[PDB]
Amino acid sequence: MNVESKWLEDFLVLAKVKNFSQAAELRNVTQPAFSRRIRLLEDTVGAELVDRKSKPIELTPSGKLFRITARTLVNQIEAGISQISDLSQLGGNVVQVAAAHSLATSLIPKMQQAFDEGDYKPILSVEAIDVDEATKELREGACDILLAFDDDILRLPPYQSQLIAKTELLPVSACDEMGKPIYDFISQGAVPWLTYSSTSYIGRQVEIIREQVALTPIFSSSMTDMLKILVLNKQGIAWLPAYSIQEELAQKKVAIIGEQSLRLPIEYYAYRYQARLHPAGEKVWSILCNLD
Amino acid sequence: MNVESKWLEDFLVLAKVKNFSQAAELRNVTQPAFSRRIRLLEDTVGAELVDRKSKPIELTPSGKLFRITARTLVNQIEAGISQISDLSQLGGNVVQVAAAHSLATSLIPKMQQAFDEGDYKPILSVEAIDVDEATKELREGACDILLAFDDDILRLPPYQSQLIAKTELLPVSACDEMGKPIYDFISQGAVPWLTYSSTSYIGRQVEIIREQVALTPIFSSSMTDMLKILVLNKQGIAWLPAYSIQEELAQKKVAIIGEQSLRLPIEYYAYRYQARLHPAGEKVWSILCNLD
Amino acid sequence: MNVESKWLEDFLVLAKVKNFSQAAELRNVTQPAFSRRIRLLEDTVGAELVDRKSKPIELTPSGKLFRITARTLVNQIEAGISQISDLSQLGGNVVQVAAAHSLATSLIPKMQQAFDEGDYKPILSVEAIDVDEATKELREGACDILLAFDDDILRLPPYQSQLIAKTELLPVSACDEMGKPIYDFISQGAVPWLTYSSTSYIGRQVEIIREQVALTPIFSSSMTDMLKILVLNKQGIAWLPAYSIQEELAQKKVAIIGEQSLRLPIEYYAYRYQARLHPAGEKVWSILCNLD
Amino acid sequence: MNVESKWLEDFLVLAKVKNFSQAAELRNVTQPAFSRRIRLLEDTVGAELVDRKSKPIELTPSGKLFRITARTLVNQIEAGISQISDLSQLGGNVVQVAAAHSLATSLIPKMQQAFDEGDYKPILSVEAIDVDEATKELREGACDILLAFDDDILRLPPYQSQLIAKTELLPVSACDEMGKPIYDFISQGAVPWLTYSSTSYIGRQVEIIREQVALTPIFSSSMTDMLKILVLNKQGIAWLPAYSIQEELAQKKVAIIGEQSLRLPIEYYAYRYQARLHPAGEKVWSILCNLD
Repeated sequence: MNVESKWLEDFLVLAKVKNFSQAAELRNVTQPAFSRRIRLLEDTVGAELVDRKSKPIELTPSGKLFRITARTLVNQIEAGISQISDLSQLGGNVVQVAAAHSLATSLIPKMQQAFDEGDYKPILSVEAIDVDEATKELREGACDILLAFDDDILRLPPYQSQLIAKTELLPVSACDEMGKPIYDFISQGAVPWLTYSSTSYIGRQVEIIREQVALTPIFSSSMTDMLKILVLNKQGIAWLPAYSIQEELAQKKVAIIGEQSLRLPIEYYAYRYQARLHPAGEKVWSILCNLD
Repeated sequence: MNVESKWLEDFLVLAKVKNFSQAAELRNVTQPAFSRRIRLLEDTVGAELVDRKSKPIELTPSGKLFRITARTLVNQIEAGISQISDLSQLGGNVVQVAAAHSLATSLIPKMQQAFDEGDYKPILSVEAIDVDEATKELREGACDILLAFDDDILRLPPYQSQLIAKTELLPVSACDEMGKPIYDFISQGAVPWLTYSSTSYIGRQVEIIREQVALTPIFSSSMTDMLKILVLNKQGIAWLPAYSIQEELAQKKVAIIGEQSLRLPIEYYAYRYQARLHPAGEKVWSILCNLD
Repeated sequence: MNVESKWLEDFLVLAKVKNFSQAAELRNVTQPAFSRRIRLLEDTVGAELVDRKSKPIELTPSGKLFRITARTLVNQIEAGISQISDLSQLGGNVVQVAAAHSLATSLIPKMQQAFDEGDYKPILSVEAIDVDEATKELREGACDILLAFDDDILRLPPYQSQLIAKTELLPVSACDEMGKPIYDFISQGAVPWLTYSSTSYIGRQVEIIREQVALTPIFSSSMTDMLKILVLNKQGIAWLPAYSIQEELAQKKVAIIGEQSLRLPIEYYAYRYQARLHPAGEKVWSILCNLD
Repeated sequence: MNVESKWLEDFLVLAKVKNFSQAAELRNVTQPAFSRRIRLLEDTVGAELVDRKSKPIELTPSGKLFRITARTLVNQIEAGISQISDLSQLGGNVVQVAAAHSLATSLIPKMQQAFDEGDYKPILSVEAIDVDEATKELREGACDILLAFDDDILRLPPYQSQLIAKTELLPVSACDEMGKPIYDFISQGAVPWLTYSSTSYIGRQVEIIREQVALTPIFSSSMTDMLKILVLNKQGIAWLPAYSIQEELAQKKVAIIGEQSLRLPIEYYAYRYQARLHPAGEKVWSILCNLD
């Protein structure tokens, strides 16, 4: 059998207005066309859904029960289409990537420039990682690949992992026009500190050397680019990933201000759960595994 | 837009068999016609659902989600039509009543013989209450009248309530052939107790006097019919509604034990949400409001 | 470490009333005891949760964040205890059985009388089957065993099934004092029919012989005891399970009113999902598999 | 009652190892002390949690559910304490701000230098908005102020809103070394388009003029930082907020394309729920209300 979706809207409008002419005007169709479409729906369902002898027009019991059916059907259509709107606009080659913000901004330009033309060319859809739900999001298929720091769960089965890179958090401070750091670690007093939350991977790395440094937290944020901006504004010092300050480190805007003992090793991976992605997803995974 | 469940079944069969020819054969249509229906669904939804560039035919990222969407839509359509088959058979005077099992078995035989004759006489369609969902069903129109116990939400607006009756739960036990209660509350020996769920309405009445008597819960069930049967089998005492043990009390099969304080007052109502029902529904409502 | 649950309520009351004396009076403890318990909570958490210099007393930021923690903790405690209230009252030998109403009322007396005394004596907790969610309820562990009619899904893996019995639905009618049926099938006119919904197993069985019988539906209900009551009240005829009318069939209250072709074969099973239940559950399962 | 998480950890370890001696050893307590703690938890909750009559020790029906309950409680306790560690370190003048990433990076450096001195100076703790949960966080007190875009729920009561600014999204593309925009809207050739999620606030602004220009979505991301980076890499055009491309426009790295109609007006606000915050919170609010 078959059911036409516009008939559901027709029946809902008719049940609400209780008038064939008004419901036809609301549905942008002529009155006989609306009547005939209502009768087509009634034949398709197999019962009279509208009492013909009632003025104003009322619904039969079967129509009362089919109101709920039509409402749930329209709502399900609208939801299953809204959830596919963004994926359909990007095409069948869309690859959903959740990522840490800095990892995204650092790696995705190279991945995008590494794409070859063709019918299976990957179209990236990148979203900020949900630090609390990224694992379940990877398990349920809401994203294909996850660019994230070292994680004892994501790196092990049932998930697949590829070590993308291993860099270091550098304690850095702004500089004057002579290239000399504004804040040091040679003083009896502490230094204005732009910290992460300990609830984050980078914060867990920073808290290892927390005892041997004099710090005074004046700003907290897990957004490492926020801390980088506040470092550039001479507000304080911060442990920043090496891949995110290369421009400012080459120039004399920022300087490392610690012993080699304060450089904190970090490493970031690409994680996946599905043993088999669509061809675009597998090409993205291969490009990640081969990012030089 | 206008979606046809034809296309939904087509897409489900295609995602199952991973082959346009096999799916077309299983749908009793020619391969070009099946391809046209699939492309029509794709153009309607605005999404490429299948990847034709691969063998076997896999799904797109949008296709994987829309498969779930379409399966849900098809199941809902089938369920709604199967529901409407039954409700149409009864007629236009059908009144859908969700009722507590005991209240149903006690009251509906009285309501049926109170029905006058004529083509406005109601045809009752009675089903057991979904307690977690009967309020929603009453608001949606899935049932016309609700025969239930005292409820703080259903008694108040936006629902109409009518106190049908105010009776009492009696702690009873079976009797021997001479009429003597086998179990009683004058002993240290813990009495075998047939209890309700302490989350149901009746359990929440026995909970107020439980710390007053000594009982060992040996059996639990929300079905007062079940507890009554087990009482008559000399398995233990139970608080049964007075309206369900009238003949057993009159025939000395069961006996009330304890003091007057152990009799627990309960009230039961008829609830509705629609301000104006069909004539048979209003007839059922008026009979409920004038019942004894 | 350790956290005391009463301290959470103490902190909530204190945050709401902003006064140590009022919060102590609300918590039924003296003022110094409440102050000391608040300080114990503050030491346990590791931060001052209350500003001491504010009048009225206000919370530190850490207290603002710990409000949510304490609220979620109290709510989780209350929910995980309410869900275990009925199971704890029955003891560690409770066996959760979902069942069809007639199957429950017919089988559970025998199962209850078949129990041997001992430390692993089963305590039954029986609830009416959720026709829409009984399968998932059996999968998630909300019930241990399911007494239900023939089901193509529950009878097959991953579920275990044991055919309890095979009986027949009999089309039955009330009788006069001579033992003769009031309604027959020998007439050109139809007979008042007390039907189930086709949405039920018994209704699906009845609809097989629907063509060869003249019927006029005057009442609908899936509760077979409701239809049985209405049969006893000379309202109509109904297909009733043989196990539920044995008393009325032995006496002359009810009579079968059809050819052998109208007797509809049905069979009911015990279903389970867990490969290993607690000892009481396994004893109940064995008694079911050995119910003669 | 009074529950201690000591007992919860005890019960979890016992349900894991299925042995009282091993669980007692893993808890650094003697076996009698561990047994006493387990029985104390059982008496508190009012439920037998373990079956001591079997080897190895299994769980009771109540114990299986209370294991999940206790694991949830322990995880919530640990999370709350770890949260409070960070928030205590900052001080009493910490202001928790959930902000859209672009708004954060644009506004917070301005707010930081606008802070006056004194022991009432705020310490900002800024985190990216959980759009599906920021309203709930603001109502619960998880954050003090919300730097977000125009929202129909947050702008109206029971929340306080202040229009911080009214700017516009500009369709921009990268330039060559001479300052000429590489991509433009005067051609049939579909322009590579770096789009937002059409469910985000900014995507819902580009959706109103999408059917006016011809674009091919080659990349998707809700992070306007990511889209800006990909624009500067000559990958395509994008609608970027004016406040995020000021220097790139001034340095002719990017260029605005299209007509005035393609500039899309957007507004961003600061939201709050509490009527009276701590002095640092009110200072942050007043700075937000007087910002330019």
